[PDB]
Amino acid sequence: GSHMASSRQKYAEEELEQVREALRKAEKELESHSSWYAPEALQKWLQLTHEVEVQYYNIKKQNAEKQLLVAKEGAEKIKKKR
Amino acid sequence: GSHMASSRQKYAEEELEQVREALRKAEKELESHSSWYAPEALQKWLQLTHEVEVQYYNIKKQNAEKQLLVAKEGAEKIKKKR
Repeated sequence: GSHMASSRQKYAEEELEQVREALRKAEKELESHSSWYAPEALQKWLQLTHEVEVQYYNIKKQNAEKQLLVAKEGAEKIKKKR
Repeated sequence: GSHMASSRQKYAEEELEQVREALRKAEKELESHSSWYAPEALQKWLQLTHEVEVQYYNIKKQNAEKQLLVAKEGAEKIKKKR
C-alpha cells in the first residue's frame, strides 16, 4: 500500500520547523556574535550560509515545485478514493 | 573581550550543515514518499516548506547580507590587531 502521511507528517512538521528555525537561529547567533564582531571567521560563516541558502533556494524551490507537481498530479490521479 | 569565533565556529559548521542538509533531507523524504504519493498531506507539506523557504530566503538573504555588512565593516574597523 501507499506509505502515506500520518506519522511521517509529524517528522515533516518537526523537521520543517527545525530546518527553518535552525537557519534563523544561526543568524541569531551571528547577530549575538556581531555584538562583538568577529573577523573573516564571521564573514566566512554567514557568507557561506548566504550563498548556500540562496543557491539551494533556487535548486530546492524548483525541485519542490516540480516534486509536488508530479506528486500533486500523480496523487490526485491515483487517489480517487476515500 | 570579544566573544569571538573558535568554538562557535564548530556550532556554525554543525548547524550550517544540519540546516541545509535537513531541508534537502526532508525533500528526500518527499520524493521517497512520492514513490507512493500522498494527497493534500504531501501537497501541504512541501508547499509550506516551499513558500516558507522562499519567504525566508528573501528575509534571511537580505538580513544576512546586511548583518554581515555591518559586521564585516564593523569588525575590520575594530579588529586591526593580530
